[PDB]
Amino acid sequence: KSKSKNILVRMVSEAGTGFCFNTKRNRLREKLTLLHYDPVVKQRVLFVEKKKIRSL
Amino acid sequence: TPDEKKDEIEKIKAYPYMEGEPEDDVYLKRLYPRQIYEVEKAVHLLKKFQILDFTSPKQSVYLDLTLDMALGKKKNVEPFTSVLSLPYPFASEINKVAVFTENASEVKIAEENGAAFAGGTSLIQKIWDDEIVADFYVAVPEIMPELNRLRKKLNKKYPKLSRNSIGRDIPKMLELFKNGHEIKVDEERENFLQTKIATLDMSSDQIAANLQAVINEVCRHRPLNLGPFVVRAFLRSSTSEGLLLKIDPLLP
Amino acid sequence: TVIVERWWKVPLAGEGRKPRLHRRHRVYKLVEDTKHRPKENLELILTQSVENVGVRGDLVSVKKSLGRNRLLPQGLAVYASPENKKLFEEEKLLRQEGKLEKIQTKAGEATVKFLKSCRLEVGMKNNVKWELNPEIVARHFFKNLGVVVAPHTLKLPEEPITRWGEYWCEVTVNGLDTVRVPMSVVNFEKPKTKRYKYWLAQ
Amino acid sequence: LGQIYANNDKLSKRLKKVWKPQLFEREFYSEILDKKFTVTVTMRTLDLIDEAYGLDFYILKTPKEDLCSKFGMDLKRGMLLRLAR
RNA sequence: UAGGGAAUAGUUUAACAAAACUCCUGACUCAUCCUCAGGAGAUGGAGGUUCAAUUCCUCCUUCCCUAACCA
RNA sequence: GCUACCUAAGAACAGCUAAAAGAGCACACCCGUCUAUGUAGCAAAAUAGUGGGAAGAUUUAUAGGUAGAGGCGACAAACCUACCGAGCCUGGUGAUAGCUGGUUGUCCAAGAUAGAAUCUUAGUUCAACUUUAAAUUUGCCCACAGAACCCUCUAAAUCCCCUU
RNA sequence: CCUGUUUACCAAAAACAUCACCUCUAGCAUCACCAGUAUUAGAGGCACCGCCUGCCCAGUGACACAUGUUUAACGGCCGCGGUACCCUAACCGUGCAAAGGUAGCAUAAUCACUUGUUCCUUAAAUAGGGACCUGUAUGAAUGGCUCCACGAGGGUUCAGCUGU
RNA sequence: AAUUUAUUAAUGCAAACAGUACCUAACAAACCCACAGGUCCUAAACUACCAAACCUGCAUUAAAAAUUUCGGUUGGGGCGACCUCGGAGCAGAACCCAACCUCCGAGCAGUACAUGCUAAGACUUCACCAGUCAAAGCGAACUACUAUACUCAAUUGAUCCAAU
Ligand SMILES: [K+]
Ligand SMILES: [K+]
Ligand SMILES: [K+]
Ligand SMILES: [K+]
Ligand SMILES: [K+]
Ligand SMILES: [K+]
Ligand SMILES: [K+]
Ligand SMILES: [K+]
Ligand SMILES: [K+]
Ligand SMILES: [Mg+2]
Ligand SMILES: [Mg+2]
Ligand SMILES: [Mg+2]
Ligand SMILES: [Mg+2]
Ligand SMILES: [Mg+2]
Ligand SMILES: [Mg+2]
Ligand SMILES: [Mg+2]
Ligand SMILES: [Mg+2]
Ligand SMILES: [Mg+2]
Ligand SMILES: [Mg+2]
Ligand SMILES: [Mg+2]
Ligand SMILES: [Mg+2]
Ligand SMILES: [Mg+2]
Ligand SMILES: [Mg+2]
Ligand SMILES: [Mg+2]
Ligand SMILES: [Mg+2]
Ligand SMILES: [Mg+2]
Ligand SMILES: [Mg+2]
Ligand SMILES: [Mg+2]
Ligand SMILES: [Mg+2]
Ligand SMILES: [Mg+2]
Ligand SMILES: [Mg+2]
Ligand SMILES: [Mg+2]
Ligand SMILES: [Mg+2]
Ligand SMILES: [Mg+2]
Ligand SMILES: [Mg+2]
Ligand SMILES: [Mg+2]
Ligand SMILES: [Mg+2]
Ligand SMILES: [Mg+2]
Ligand SMILES: [Mg+2]
Ligand SMILES: [Mg+2]
Ligand SMILES: [Mg+2]
Ligand SMILES: [Mg+2]
Ligand SMILES: [Mg+2]
Ligand SMILES: [Mg+2]
Ligand SMILES: [Mg+2]
Ligand SMILES: [Mg+2]
Repeated sequence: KSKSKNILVRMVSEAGTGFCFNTKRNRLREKLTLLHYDPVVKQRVLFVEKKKIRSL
Repeated sequence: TPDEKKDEIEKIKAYPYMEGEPEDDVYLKRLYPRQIYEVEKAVHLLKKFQILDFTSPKQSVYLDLTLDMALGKKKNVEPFTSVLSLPYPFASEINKVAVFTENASEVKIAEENGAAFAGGTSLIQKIWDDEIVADFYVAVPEIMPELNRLRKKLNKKYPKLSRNSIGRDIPKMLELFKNGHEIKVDEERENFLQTKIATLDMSSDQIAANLQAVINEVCRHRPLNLGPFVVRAFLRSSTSEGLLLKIDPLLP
Repeated sequence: TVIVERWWKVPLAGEGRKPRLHRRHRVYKLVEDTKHRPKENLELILTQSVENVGVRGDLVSVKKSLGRNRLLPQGLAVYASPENKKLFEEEKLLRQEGKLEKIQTKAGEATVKFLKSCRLEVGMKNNVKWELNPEIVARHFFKNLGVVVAPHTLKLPEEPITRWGEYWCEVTVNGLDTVRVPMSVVNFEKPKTKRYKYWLAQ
Repeated sequence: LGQIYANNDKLSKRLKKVWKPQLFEREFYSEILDKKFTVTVTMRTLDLIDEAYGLDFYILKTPKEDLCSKFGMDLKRGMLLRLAR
């Protein structure tokens, strides 16, 4: 269709719970570190990007 | 990975080798695999050969190494000359080296540190217009533009940042390099490197230390644990056949 | 042998009944062709002496081609059956009934055979005074004849050699078989020099 | 005599395929019959003869359904008749 | 959908002293033509890095070449 | 046993010109150019006249060979037993057909149709309508009140809705 | 070219074959080729003879392999700007390409324009013959152009003949 | 055109089968040695050659083939155009409404990182599928943020299957 501007990445919890969520980021920006609610520990935790799922 | 080069690497691994004398008192060399290993025994035996085959008590021990200097990827690594003195440097003295420095205080530091040939434009022009031979060259960054004239003449032997031979601090190689010994490379690039290690009278421990230093020196080109860098090693004296040392313990 | 298996499951027929085969059960995939398998050796008991192994009653593992196409047809070997193993085992007791047979390894016999048909060229330097002694002689065996000789099992023509001439060095392989080799002592010429002088030119 | 799927993929064409054994002409000696026979054999037959420790044992031990040869069954009758008589 | 490679004078290319070339002057000719010169002529873009980047990295554009690529 | 081509061993070819002939004229013989007749005919390709060839790559009797995913072919997609874009017979076979045609006694009753999807618009499946049976409760007709600004037709009307 | 051959049953012809010419493949025997052996055999194109068959191997194919070779293999064989006033450039400049359609012939059995123009033929000619031709879609062995003889081929015509 | 190489041929590997087996490039510059040659300034490691065909198995490239298909809408078919989604007119006021009717757009982007969990009652593109809105509650945020299902019109794709 058109040149992909953003990409889909898997954000994995740093608490070791294994909970992951997918977010959209710009291809040309740095790897994301986000504070996101982790249901396993039931409180907001830091999440770090691990892998790119696909190009959006 | 050309078939010949890769297949030889497979073949050299295939060659059988064994530890210790076979049970037989008298046995044909053909009947059993390659043997003689321990660096201690090797030195002791090489001295035995010196007496049996009358020859100089002090001889150049020309270590040949089957160093897997290739097969990092399917693209092969290349040969460089990471020069380092052995723990007890052998008696070879080669002291023809040149420092390029013009209209700079480095000219003093160059000679103060034992430069054989120090000069600027006049030295550069001498290299281009007339033949001159040095073992290794160094240049400050300011002189690299002028030195570029000798790039073609030296056929890539001219100073390069890759070899740490371009820098305001000349003593990187200048100070140390005189005593240090060059680890040259094969023309056929079959991984065998004809590099003297020690004089024959040198004590086995010193020759053993001299051996290990080169092992790390040669792995410097590709010192990764990802790909094994060495297969075999033959320690030959000047007047003797090569012996297959057990280098596997000494590799890391 | 080609080994195949069916793509499609065959329904169970039950006890005492034949499977119901549809035409889809004729579709096969090649599991393995056993000709490409690594070859195994054939274990035979030798009857007559052969160059590879020359002891009657020796259990030898040979290539199936060699045993099938040479030894077994010509009577040189027999199958290592339980019965044949017993027959030859009884013989080896009778062989050793008087005393236990001394061990002489097959390798040692081969070195003896090689030593029977070889002559040692002991090139010696003109400049230096030399006397050829057991330790020196063992080294020459390694370089020229290729034999790794124990120094102690060494003999010589009475007095050890000291000048160029013709002599004999008698090596005992494993202490039992003594072979005396013709000894030709010449002026020392490095292998490099001789190959340039004669092998290259001649 | 069977069928195969091209590229071992069921969704591809189904093709006819015949697998034939590799045949070798070899000479064998029968102790009971004291005669040499030139017989076409497979490598499997040679292995089976080796495991039986000879042709005579192979012929006598092997049942009819495994020999799968009229010639083999005739050799068995010949050998058995000499042993019986 | 991927990969790789390429962007040096207006034209391209040397990765090499750098040029040719078009245009534009001149000189040489008794004059004209040929000719011989000079003159300006570039390191895709952008960003960073380094004292200094065609020469270390990165994304984008254009183009070329190759190929997988399941529902 | 037709026909295409081939094999074996046979037969026929007057007269004239030229005398050399895949030469000319012209019978037998082979072929079938043009016209008419005929068109359930004498004939599922004929008759009458007129024509091409007629010692040659000719015509022709006999026996044999090549068989359908094929043969044979001086290629006309020729010919291979009256119908060959690929024979005929039997069998699979009651092939399949969203396509056309057909569908057998008497009498009564209810009964005409918004749309969606689909290699789908010559068809189907779901809605809608329609039919039978069953359950229990509202259905239709409708009074006020109520349902938009932006914008040129300030439309006929509708929706909602007790009462009846 | 000629004799010949073809759609038995609507096409006998300009279609096919053919002498000639040319390309390709093969160094060999006991069933075809052949009881043969490169002056041979087989696979093809074109079509006697006469005068000729021009340029191109980039692409496809075939062959050969270090580049490469091969068109009587499949096929192809340009445009612009200016220069003697217009009708045109021998000539130069210029982009592009493997090469840029050479000889011959030409309103043709040759897209249309088209019943082209002119001469001959008729009282009158969209017919016929000879020329002119840029055919912008002619053209040289998928052959070009002449020329004997031949044709139940297609077209035109003198004279005669006749109920056309 | 998609699918395929069973078939035929060539090639390689394996399978099968015999054995015999080239270790080649000094040079003294100095010194030694009666010679012949040696000491110093490398005298290494390598290690190969290796059974022709037929037959069988597995691959690769060709040859010659086989199987099956060649969408729809359409003022007949073809050609052209079109095929899903949203806004406006036609369709003036609840909903709905067609033409190869008239117009304009979409195949994203941006900000969040509680775009967390859970659950009454409803809407629904005329079926289904899909799609839409939401109180309360849990957990958060919070006592400045038109804060609670983000702005935005469409900004999109079922099942099987694949990857994990
Ligand atoms: K008739
Ligand atoms: K009808
Ligand atoms: K239909
Ligand atoms: K006919
Ligand atoms: K005719
Ligand atoms: K070509
Ligand atoms: K005319
Ligand atoms: K005719
Ligand atoms: K109409
Ligand atoms: Mg005949
Ligand atoms: Mg006649
Ligand atoms: Mg005639
Ligand atoms: Mg005639
Ligand atoms: Mg006619
Ligand atoms: Mg007749
Ligand atoms: Mg014919
Ligand atoms: Mg035709
Ligand atoms: Mg036709
Ligand atoms: Mg018929
Ligand atoms: Mg039938
Ligand atoms: Mg039916
Ligand atoms: Mg009624
Ligand atoms: Mg569909
Ligand atoms: Mg319909
Ligand atoms: Mg109502
Ligand atoms: Mg009401
Ligand atoms: Mg003629
Ligand atoms: Mg006809
Ligand atoms: Mg006719
Ligand atoms: Mg013709
Ligand atoms: Mg001709
Ligand atoms: Mg030509
Ligand atoms: Mg003019
Ligand atoms: Mg012309
Ligand atoms: Mg025309
Ligand atoms: Mg007329
Ligand atoms: Mg043309
Ligand atoms: Mg033409
Ligand atoms: Mg041609
Ligand atoms: Mg005529
Ligand atoms: Mg004729
Ligand atoms: Mg249609
Ligand atoms: Mg229409
Ligand atoms: Mg169309
Ligand atoms: Mg609904
Ligand atoms: Mg709430």
